[PDB]
Amino acid sequence: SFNQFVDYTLQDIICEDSTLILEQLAQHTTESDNISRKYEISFGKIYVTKPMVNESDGVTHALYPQEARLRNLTYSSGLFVDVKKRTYEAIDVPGRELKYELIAEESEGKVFIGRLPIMLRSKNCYLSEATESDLYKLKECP
Amino acid sequence: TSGIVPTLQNIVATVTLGCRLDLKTVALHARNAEYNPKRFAAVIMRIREPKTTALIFASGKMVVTGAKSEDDSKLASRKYARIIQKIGFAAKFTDFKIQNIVGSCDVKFPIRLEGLAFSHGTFSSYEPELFPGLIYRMVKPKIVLLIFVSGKIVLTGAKQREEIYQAFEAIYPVLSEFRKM
Amino acid sequence: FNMKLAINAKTITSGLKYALATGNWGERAGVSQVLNRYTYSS
Amino acid sequence: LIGCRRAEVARTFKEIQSLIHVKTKEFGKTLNIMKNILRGKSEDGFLKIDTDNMSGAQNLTYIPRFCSHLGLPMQVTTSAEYTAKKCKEIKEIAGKSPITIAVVSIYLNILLFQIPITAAKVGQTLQVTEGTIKSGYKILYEHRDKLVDPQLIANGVVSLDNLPGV
Amino acid sequence: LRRKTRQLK
Amino acid sequence: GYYELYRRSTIGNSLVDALDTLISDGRIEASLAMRVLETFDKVVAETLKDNTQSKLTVKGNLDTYGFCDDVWTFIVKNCQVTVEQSVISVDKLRIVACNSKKSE
Amino acid sequence: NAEASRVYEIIVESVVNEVREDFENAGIDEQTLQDLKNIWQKKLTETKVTTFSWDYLISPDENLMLCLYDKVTRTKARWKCSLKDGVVTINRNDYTFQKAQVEAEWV
Repeated sequence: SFNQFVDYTLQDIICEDSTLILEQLAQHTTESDNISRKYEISFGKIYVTKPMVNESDGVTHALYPQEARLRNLTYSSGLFVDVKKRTYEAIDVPGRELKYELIAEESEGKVFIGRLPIMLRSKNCYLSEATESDLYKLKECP
Repeated sequence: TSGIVPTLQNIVATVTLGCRLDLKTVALHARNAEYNPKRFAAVIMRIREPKTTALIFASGKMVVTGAKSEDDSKLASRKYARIIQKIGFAAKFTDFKIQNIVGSCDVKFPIRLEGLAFSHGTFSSYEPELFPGLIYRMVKPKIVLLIFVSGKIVLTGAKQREEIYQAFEAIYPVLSEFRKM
Repeated sequence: FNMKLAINAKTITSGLKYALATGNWGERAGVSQVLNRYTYSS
Repeated sequence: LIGCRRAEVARTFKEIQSLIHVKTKEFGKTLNIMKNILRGKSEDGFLKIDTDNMSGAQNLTYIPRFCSHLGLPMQVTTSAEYTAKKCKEIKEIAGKSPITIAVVSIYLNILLFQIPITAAKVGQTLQVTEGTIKSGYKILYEHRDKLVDPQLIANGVVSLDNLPGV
Repeated sequence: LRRKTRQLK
Repeated sequence: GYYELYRRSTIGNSLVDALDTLISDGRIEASLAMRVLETFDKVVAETLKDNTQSKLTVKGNLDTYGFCDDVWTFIVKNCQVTVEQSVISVDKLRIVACNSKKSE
Repeated sequence: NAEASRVYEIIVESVVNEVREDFENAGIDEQTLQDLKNIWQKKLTETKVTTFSWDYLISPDENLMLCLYDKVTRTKARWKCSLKDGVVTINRNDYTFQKAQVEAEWV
């Protein structure tokens, strides 16, 4: 269930509400400023890191479950979504239908959105690929 | 005592000419006169012999900067007022008050700035991200100091000579204790 | 507009951490429990 | 920034400006005023010894975070920390900003440990001019013996000939 | 008086 | 309306020395006079920017400088100029300059 | 300078091409344009400059320059002047340019 959730359901949740559009009306008293703006932020592919921890000073290192139990940390991994930004402009002629065009401000760009706690021995976990001697090295019971 | 006396590099003073001045005419008729009312609400002039600079306002208030000595600033204000007399205004010389005397010197040894900031923390503010010099604010006299790793000292905010000199004489023992290599 | 201020990652992080630390599943209790380590079969 | 400095965890001015859009002049003046009134409240209330917590440089606390941004191993980070500690003795670069001192120490120890990271990547990651990093490395090349940890070259993990000349 | 910005589903 | 500088140049003073003859002969009124001068100024400003390719630069010692009524005046002495090279030594040179900001 | 010669040639040609409609709107005769060009050319030729084929106060045969400035920056003594689109008349010889970097030190 956890591998299904990480591999497929996270991307589905991202894609269900990926597009976020805010239409800024012209609000023009005079016809000099008859331009309307439409700003679109869209989420793309979601990426999951290996489990990790950031300390107080900002140094981030790979976290293994033995260390997370001893230091009372959370065995989690970061989520990074691709965000593309769209800016659209249209000449606000009353009666005429608005036709938006890109101003070529299509800046895009992984952005950190949170830390998903990782189930142990799942595909994202370090212990899934570990052999018995590797588990003994990490002070994990096989 | 200290073997070196600070040397002045800028004296900022003011003069009240006591008359309303039309900045339009003084820009056109004086030689080195710059008037940009959009940029600044005064006319900037500078003359060669004292290497000073006068900011002249419409109200007749005057600012003289760039002088090395008080007599040099007095002579500069005298000649700028003479220019205003020759340009066709009744600018009577009324008062001359020197506000700022900034002078620089060199103690000729490297200084440990972090230790000085830690020790005299109530008067000092060291932020090498913004400015590479320490800002020491003496309470008596009210002289601010820019302290550097090369030993160069900038004393700023003096009204006459007997503040900057005693400020350097008081700041020398607390910098002699901090030496690098 | 600052993207670092736009996306508050603490929302996702604290929501998952709170709903897994406590049994509460929302904003259902007892969903998350401390794992029993008395015996292996336990 | 005060909260970061008090917990021995201090960030830089560029960090806070990256989050909070504030001009440098007003932020510096605000920091100075708040430091003054904090010292006044400490004197009025419980007096607190600074013991190097309001330190302007604090370049030892930037080395691990800046090495983490480059993904360096630990021994590079501790060698850079030792280099930044010994850079205080060098009077030619004592006036440099602690960000620049930390970055040139990190770059010197990257070249010492043969880590395949260019000066352009270090400058892009930590927002320091590549000319500034190159000048700092050039001015630190004459003092190679003092900056490099003697026990590292004694154990043979690194050698001084790995550093390219100028 | 017109709303400056609006949501677009 | 645009700026008025090139009347002091050779072609400009030649034209304003010729319009005064028609003023004296009763050939041109005042309104026609300054509108033909304004359109001459517009013509020289517009065709002095598009179809010329020469270059100049000056080094020297300025004696008197001034900025009022949105013009810059320079009196530079013991100055050497270079065209596009050929060098010319000038004992005294006066510069009158304006902004690219359009008036009115 | 042949470049200044063709610049002044297109000046006089554009002027006498554009003034004609003003002269016809004024109702004066078409000869008023031709003799204007003739006397303009005679005065440019007798100017003898360009070739053709047709105690602190401010108070011709003078080396001046009329130009347009983009940005002028000032330091303690040095002066950067980025002049553009000017004409020069130094030493009774006319020149035209697009850019001018003027540096002079203030005494």
